[PDB]
Amino acid sequence: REHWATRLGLILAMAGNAVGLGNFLRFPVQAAENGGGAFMIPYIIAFLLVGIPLMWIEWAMGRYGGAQGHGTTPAIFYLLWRNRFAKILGVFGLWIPLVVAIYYVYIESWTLGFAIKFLVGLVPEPPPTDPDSILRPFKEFLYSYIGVPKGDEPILKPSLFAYIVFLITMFINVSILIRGISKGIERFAKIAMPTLFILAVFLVIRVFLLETPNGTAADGLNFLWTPDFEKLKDPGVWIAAVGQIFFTLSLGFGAIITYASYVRKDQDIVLSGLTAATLNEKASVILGGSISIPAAVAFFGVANAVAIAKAGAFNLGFITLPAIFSQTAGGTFLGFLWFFLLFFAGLTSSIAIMQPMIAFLEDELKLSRKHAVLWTAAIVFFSAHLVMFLNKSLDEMDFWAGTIGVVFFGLTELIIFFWIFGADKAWEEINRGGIIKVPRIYYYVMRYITPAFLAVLLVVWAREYIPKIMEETHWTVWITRFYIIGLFLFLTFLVFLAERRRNHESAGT
Ligand SMILES: CCCCCCCCO[C@@H]1O[C@H](CO)[C@@H](O)[C@H](O)[C@H]1O
Ligand SMILES: CCCCCCCCO[C@@H]1O[C@H](CO)[C@@H](O)[C@H](O)[C@H]1O
Ligand SMILES: CCCCCCCCO[C@@H]1O[C@H](CO)[C@@H](O)[C@H](O)[C@H]1O
Ligand SMILES: CCCCCCCCO[C@@H]1O[C@H](CO)[C@@H](O)[C@H](O)[C@H]1O
Ligand SMILES: CCCCCCCCO[C@@H]1O[C@H](CO)[C@@H](O)[C@H](O)[C@H]1O
Ligand SMILES: CC(C)C[C@H](N)C(=O)O
Ligand SMILES: [Cl-]
Ligand code: NA
Ligand code: NA
Repeated sequence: REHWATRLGLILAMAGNAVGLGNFLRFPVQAAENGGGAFMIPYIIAFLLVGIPLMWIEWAMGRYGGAQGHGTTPAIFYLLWRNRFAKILGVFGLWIPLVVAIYYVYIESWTLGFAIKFLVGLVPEPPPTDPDSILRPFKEFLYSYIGVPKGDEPILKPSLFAYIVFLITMFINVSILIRGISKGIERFAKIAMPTLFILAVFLVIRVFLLETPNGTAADGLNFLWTPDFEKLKDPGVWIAAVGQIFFTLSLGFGAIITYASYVRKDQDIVLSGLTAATLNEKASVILGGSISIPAAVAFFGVANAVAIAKAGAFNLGFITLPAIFSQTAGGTFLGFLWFFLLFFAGLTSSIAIMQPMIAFLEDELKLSRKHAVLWTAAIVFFSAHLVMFLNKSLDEMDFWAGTIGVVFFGLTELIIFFWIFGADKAWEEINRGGIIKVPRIYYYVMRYITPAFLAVLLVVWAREYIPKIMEETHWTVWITRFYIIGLFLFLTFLVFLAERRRNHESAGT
């Protein structure tokens, strides 16, 4: 089996795994929609009560599984719980990263696409003061690119350039993943990460220098870092904060697990898991949070920033922020740095969410790494046409695999590892090989607090939120719903073939 070559590569591969588009696109929207400083409180607690503990658990499962030649959850879930239902529950660990991959890679490609058009200076030319005459040319720039519907039909019509950049993007993902852990994901993570850090620093600095009749970047920082204890009681704020902790630290995607399974059996995972998590939360709160919001608040003042955040998720990153940059000298280049930064951030995270399925085709179905990568690209590339041409298809997947799936799977891997497998055997397994050990208090946060926190979350969710989505959506949602349910049975079928081949291989030995 393959292993990470250096302690550094591993840590940067894991930090690039987590540090993605969620840090620079999702976090900003989420923190502003949810009252700025009023979101930061739950977010910090959630990081201490859910974030860190699950990070460790997944590394643990990962290294544990990897040692015995398995890097995915259908296998590993069976090793922790010798039951047929563990393989099935373990499927979600290939399903989630696959579905998410299907729409992540596409979005990631956009940034490449925009990155290229801003470099070359093929970008809208806003008429040099009216906020709309400026924002509109860019709304149309995005709307043309991805192909937003103009009439009554839920049909996206992607530009050709977009489509072909989606090919290159796939190609670029494959060229890394096909070289493997150490010579691919690892070699790349050592270049990407520093680059990502520099670009973001440069942007953060340049943004801090923004001033307008309407404010300064400072006002954005205040808005973001001013406590509002009159929300703490809002369950929407806690479901917001926790949903953001998961996505950002790649928990419940089975990606941490799969990566971790390339960690040598003896290698520490306590100081490593802790370093990777702490990297993702700096990049998140220090960098991601100091680019979008400050710039928006500095040009529009807070009241309008918030209104934009709520407008959509991509309004800020793909429309507002470029439009703002366009009102500054070389703001086109700056735009390119902005998108070139996003790209690398989405590239390092998309290679991560595609490795689970790969690791399964090699591990369980004994395919070469090459065929594994190729087929995994074909499944994602084919399926991505759904996302490309079906309006709000992305939104549906991001909900079932990227929102509901992750939380349910997180609680699930926690209940299998710490409750079924064994709390003590889990503790012993997490701490084993550590450079540092785990704060004794955390044992009790993992065994009682965490699972009760989440369990409650999911309960409120299934009551005060999910009924609206099942009933108040358009009818096309049932196409994607049909498709991603179809993917699950397919995965369920390979898990079936894999256990069969194993039976034939045990008999033939
Ligand atoms: C392998 C599965 C293929 C199924 C259908 C392929 C559709 C390709 O369609 C292409 O996409 C672009 C985006 O709008 C357009 O620019 C092109 O004119 C079009 O040929
Ligand atoms: C990284 C390289 C990507 C290049 C792919 C070219 C995409 C083809 O796109 C075409 O180009 C023209 C001009 O820009 C437009 O007039 C056409 O409407 C468009 O279909
Ligand atoms: C459920 C998802 C199905 C994806 C199949 C999409 C097939 C591509 O469809 C084609 O693409 C072009 C661009 O919009 C159009 O010019 C063509 O008229 C259309 O035939
Ligand atoms: C479910 C997602 C799939 C979206 C595909 C959108 C493509 C729209 O393409 C349409 O297809 C028809 C059938 O060949 C043609 O008769 C139409 O002229 C054409 O506009
Ligand atoms: C509710 C979760 C809070 C997490 C913060 C934990 C900080 C570490 O806590 C420390 O770790 C040591 C080992 O267990 C103890 O010896 C110390 O008394 C303690 O101060
Ligand atoms: C699906 C994961 C790779 C997402 C990643 N943690 C991000 O914040 O973008
Ligand atoms: Cl985050
Ligand atoms: Na990333
Ligand atoms: Na992240």
